[PDB]
Amino acid sequence: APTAKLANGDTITGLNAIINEAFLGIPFAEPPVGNLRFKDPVPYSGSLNGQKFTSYGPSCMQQNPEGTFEENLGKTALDLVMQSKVFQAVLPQSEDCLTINVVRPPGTKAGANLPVMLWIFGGGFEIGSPTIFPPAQMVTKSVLMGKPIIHVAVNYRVASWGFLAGDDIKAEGSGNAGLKDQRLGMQWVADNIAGFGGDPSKVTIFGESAGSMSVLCHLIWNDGDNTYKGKPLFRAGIMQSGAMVPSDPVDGTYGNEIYDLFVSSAGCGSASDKLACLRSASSDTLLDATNNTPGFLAYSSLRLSYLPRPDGKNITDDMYKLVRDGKYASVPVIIGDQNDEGTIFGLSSLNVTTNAQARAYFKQSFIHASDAEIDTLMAAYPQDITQGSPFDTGIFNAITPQFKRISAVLGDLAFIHARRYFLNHFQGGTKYSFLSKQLSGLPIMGTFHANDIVWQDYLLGSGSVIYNNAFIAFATDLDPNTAGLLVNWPKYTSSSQSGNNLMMINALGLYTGKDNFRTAGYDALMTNPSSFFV
Amino acid sequence: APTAKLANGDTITGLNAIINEAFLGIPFAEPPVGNLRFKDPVPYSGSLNGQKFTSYGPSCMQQNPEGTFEENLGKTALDLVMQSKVFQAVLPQSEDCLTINVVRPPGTKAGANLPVMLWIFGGGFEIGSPTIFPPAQMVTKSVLMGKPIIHVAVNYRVASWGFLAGDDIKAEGSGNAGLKDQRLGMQWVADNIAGFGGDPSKVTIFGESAGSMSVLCHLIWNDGDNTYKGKPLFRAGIMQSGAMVPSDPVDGTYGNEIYDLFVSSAGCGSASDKLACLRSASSDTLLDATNNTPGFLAYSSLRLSYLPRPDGKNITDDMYKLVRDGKYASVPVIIGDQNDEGTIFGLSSLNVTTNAQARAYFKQSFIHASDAEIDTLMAAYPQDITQGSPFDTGIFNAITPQFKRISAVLGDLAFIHARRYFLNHFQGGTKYSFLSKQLSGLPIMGTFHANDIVWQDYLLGSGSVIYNNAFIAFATDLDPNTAGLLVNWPKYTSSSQSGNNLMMINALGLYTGKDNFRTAGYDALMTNPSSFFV
Ligand SMILES: *[C@@H]1O[C@H](CO)[C@@H](O[C@@H]2O[C@H](CO)[C@@H](O)[C@H](O)[C@H]2NC(C)=O)[C@H](O)[C@H]1NC(C)=O
Ligand SMILES: *[C@@H]1O[C@H](CO)[C@@H](O[C@@H]2O[C@H](CO)[C@@H](O)[C@H](O)[C@H]2NC(C)=O)[C@H](O)[C@H]1NC(C)=O
Ligand SMILES: *[C@@H]1O[C@H](CO)[C@@H](O[C@@H]2O[C@H](CO)[C@@H](O)[C@H](O)[C@H]2NC(C)=O)[C@H](O)[C@H]1NC(C)=O
Ligand SMILES: *[C@@H]1O[C@H](CO)[C@@H](O[C@@H]2O[C@H](CO)[C@@H](O)[C@H](O)[C@H]2NC(C)=O)[C@H](O)[C@H]1NC(C)=O
Ligand SMILES: CCCCCCCCCCCCCCCCCCCCCCC(=O)O
Ligand SMILES: CCCCCCCCCCCCCCCCCCCCCCC(=O)O
Repeated sequence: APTAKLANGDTITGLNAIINEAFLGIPFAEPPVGNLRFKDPVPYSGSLNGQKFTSYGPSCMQQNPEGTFEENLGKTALDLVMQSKVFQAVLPQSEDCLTINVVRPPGTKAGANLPVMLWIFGGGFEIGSPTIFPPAQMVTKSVLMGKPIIHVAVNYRVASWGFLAGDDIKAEGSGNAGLKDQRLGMQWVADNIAGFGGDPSKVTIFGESAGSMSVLCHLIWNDGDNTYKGKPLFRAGIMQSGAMVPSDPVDGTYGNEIYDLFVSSAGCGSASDKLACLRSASSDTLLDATNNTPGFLAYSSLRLSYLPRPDGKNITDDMYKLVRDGKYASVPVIIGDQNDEGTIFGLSSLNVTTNAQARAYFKQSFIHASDAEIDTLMAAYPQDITQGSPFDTGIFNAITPQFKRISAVLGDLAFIHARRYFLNHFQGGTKYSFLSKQLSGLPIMGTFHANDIVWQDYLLGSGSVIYNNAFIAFATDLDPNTAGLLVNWPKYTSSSQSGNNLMMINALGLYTGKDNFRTAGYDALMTNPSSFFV
Repeated sequence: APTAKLANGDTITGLNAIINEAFLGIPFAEPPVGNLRFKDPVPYSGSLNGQKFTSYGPSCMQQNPEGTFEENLGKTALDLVMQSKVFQAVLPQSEDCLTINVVRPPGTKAGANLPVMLWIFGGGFEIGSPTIFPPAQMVTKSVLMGKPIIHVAVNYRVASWGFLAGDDIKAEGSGNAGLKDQRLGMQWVADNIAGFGGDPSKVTIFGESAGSMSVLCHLIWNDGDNTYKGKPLFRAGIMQSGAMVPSDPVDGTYGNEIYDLFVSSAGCGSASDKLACLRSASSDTLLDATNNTPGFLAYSSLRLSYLPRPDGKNITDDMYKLVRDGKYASVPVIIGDQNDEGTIFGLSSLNVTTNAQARAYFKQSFIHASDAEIDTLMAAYPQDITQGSPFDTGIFNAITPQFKRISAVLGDLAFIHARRYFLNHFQGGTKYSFLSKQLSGLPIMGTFHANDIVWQDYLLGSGSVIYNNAFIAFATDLDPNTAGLLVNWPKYTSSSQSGNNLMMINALGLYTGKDNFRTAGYDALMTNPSSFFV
């Protein structure tokens, strides 16, 4: 069977899956249970010598995406699904979840020095795990290209377990636990991947949605010092939908509001030492308490209950400011979007149908925005159903008179104009950007959020030449054009540059275009980004 | 353990589920495999003495709802789900599927002489089984009411296995195999239910969607002679969404068109004896061939590949004409609808966006309708998005300019105006009718097809007082009003009667109204119903 020697000299065994060799479920941290809840992960101390790693371990605990303090049929439906024996059997969860997964080409030996693609899964900072992002399609393609890579997927804590915030968390130094899980995994790769056939000096970190925003967070982490034992932890990044998190600090308003609701819901409202009270609760009590706070499909939508926040320590400030001010690691990057990122999320506010109600939803969601800033937003993103998302669909997809508008705002603030802001300010390396229109015409959803996961991990489609081939080429050669694409991918310098600067995808293939759309919306959101933070 | 003696003297054992006693998986026919495929069911000949019946048997073989001779991602997506080990373990399927299920109140003994509610599941005549229609809610409520009932659910063949048609089937006398399965199960109840505590002379047949249409078929079966050994097989019927099947005979155009496609797809196109060739094929071959014919969610939509059809033998003619001409059993009935029956089915034609395209879709679907009849239809069901389904939603739900229109037509022809035709012509017994608006405001779907299953079998909602209490009272006393409803349920005489004749449901409970809506569409469809047959 496949084997590998770890840094400490432990020899572990993996799975010959014929199409790849997999070392799955390797612990990299002590179980963050009991009194270690919410805290920085502790490096794994024991020996793994002679053990077998041939199946994925459990996910970290998962929040109901329709969780909320309200009662409703959607919360109930997903709860029944996620609690079923059937679900629990296929996708088990546990607080003892800090595992890492290494999947390499067949026959790869220690010393192969292959480039490493280190995947950070996305799930709203509230669900997901490595288990549901199969690496085989990427690994197999890499071999076919003559550019073999090793895929590494790190598990990290989500929801309350990973992103609890508020004053107590800040004062203890425990902000952004799940990002610290990711970071420790990156360090694990630095120290251990060589014995699997990987080159620790050729790690590309990549992720989608919350995983893409995590990649950004890794760029600005420790004001962009990405060094470990004197060497950079990664040499490139790929961001599939998401850059800066538009978030207030850990000890800000909504981090404390969620913390107070979580504490109360967990039965710890009378405690003088609330974090100790939480650490003492049963796992079920914390799960129920988490599901009593909004999940990312609830009405609150992308005003997330759990997400990375500046903590004044490892994320030292407003992430837009960090990028503006140069506080990032210097690496080349790819960053891109799906055309209609916001549509799934717009399905969460379908009781908002009038202009006045849309205004009230925006004001509830954007607690820092002035009436004048909301006016500017609502001028830039008008009710006119032809101008919203799914873009370029005219009078189609009008579920309500506001759905396409709300979708457009959501998609641009959370992902598409966030990307443009990043690209206009980031000078740390060569930049490439894409915009997919692969599913134009798909009713209601359009080219929706995370469809790229399908084409990257599950099926072959026109976009697979980007999500697999170009990304492998980038990870290998720091240039996606060594993939031999049928269209040259131009470098991105700014949204004002004279020529085409986006790699575009449609159902029939590749072409190029410009990042010069919805400029009024960009100006409304990005003149003062912190006015639209959550 | 619970036990029951069958008519042949065999004693069988069931399950004490505490909230009911269940005898699950009882064979009532010989396995319709091999040379018995598509044929009438053969009564089961073996002994069951001493056997245990404590879990559901497999479903009959299921067609992919997105099946088609075309390739597309939806068809693919559902195939991979239905083929997964996880699905196959929870919901197994087999051609050896002719089982019946008896679920009775706790402590019920032989001799209890309880009313029987005989459930006929729905699934488009293409999917479904008794397994996913849990009887516990009904049975528990009946005890609570002091009107205990026994719930019996019969399995029957669906899709090609149950409703293959065309010239060869007609000539053999093998039409409507799955209705024959149901009928044999009714005979089984007549002969055997007394041993379980049931009164065979107090059977009410009930079903939803294809099961509701099946109830109508049982009313007109053998020109309305519903006896077995000289005794009626049932004394009442309840139709949850669906009455007459608007279908041409077994040997008409589309029955032959589907047969030819099935034969060809099964590798039997060169056969002189096509039925013998099909009967010789492997199970997987017939499954793949079936999935190469449209399923009810494919573009063809409710122009079903598989459905009951007049056969000149047991369904002797056009079922609208049978009802007009009085060729039905004289029993009282309940029949009703969900307000927005058509919306799920309108999701299957979202590439239909212009009036010309709508016209073409209607003409493809209704091969017998003249251009004048299509003109009349498209005047009665205008493009005007405010007039379509979800009804009473104004400019909302406009996925396309035709979605609400197509949904309205589908809903009215297949279910809502079909019910009104039935009610206006049926004089076999007292009639009661309901219309649910329980989910008014639900985006896109409205009060959608089959939502009543939720409130009947899974959750308590305002409609449960009809789908459980009133139906129990009707099966007990042939009058839903013995349930002590908060609103008296008026008898239905005709759609022109002077007073309110519909029991209505909304989220907050019961009220009454009139069956006098969309009269232009009734006239367009029902002046000559056979012009709109499939
Ligand atoms: C988060 O930031 C803190 C504070 O800068 C880091 O803590 C420092 O760690 C270095 C090691 O390079 C020590 O020499 C310093 O004394 C520490 N400073 C303080 C104020 O404690 C910490 O390592 C960072 N955590 C991660 C996971 O990067
Ligand atoms: C749309 O529905 C949401 C979710 O129910 C409504 O917001 C809730 O409204 C109730 C009633 O005021 C409050 O108790 C909850 O705290 C609200 N939840 C959240 C997360 O805000 C919302 O008011 C509805 N919007 C419109 C325009 O009707
Ligand atoms: C379907 O209709 C046929 C035609 O009436 C029924 O066939 C009769 O069956 C009886 C008893 O089984 C025979 O004695 C007659 O000879 C048959 N008549 C003819 C002309 O075929 C058949 O029973 C009906 N099937 C069901 C299940 O009701
Ligand atoms: C909507 O899509 C359907 C399904 O693909 C189209 O119907 C198919 O059209 C192809 C191309 O002509 C034919 O080869 C298939 O036989 C058709 N299938 C069926 C079941 O009819 C349909 O034409 C499209 N409608 C519009 C308005 O574009
Ligand atoms: C109009 C309402 C405005 C709501 C506030 C928006 C501004 C705050 C945005 C905060 C960042 C949220 C997004 C973080 C990425 C996760 C989105 C959930 C993705 C779920 C799919 C998971 C996946 O497959 O990756
Ligand atoms: C505009 C397109 C017109 C299409 C032709 C319509 C006329 C033919 C109607 C034929 C009868 C179809 C209906 C039979 C009932 C089944 C409908 C599928 C239900 C799937 C849900 C199953 C369930 O849970 O019950």
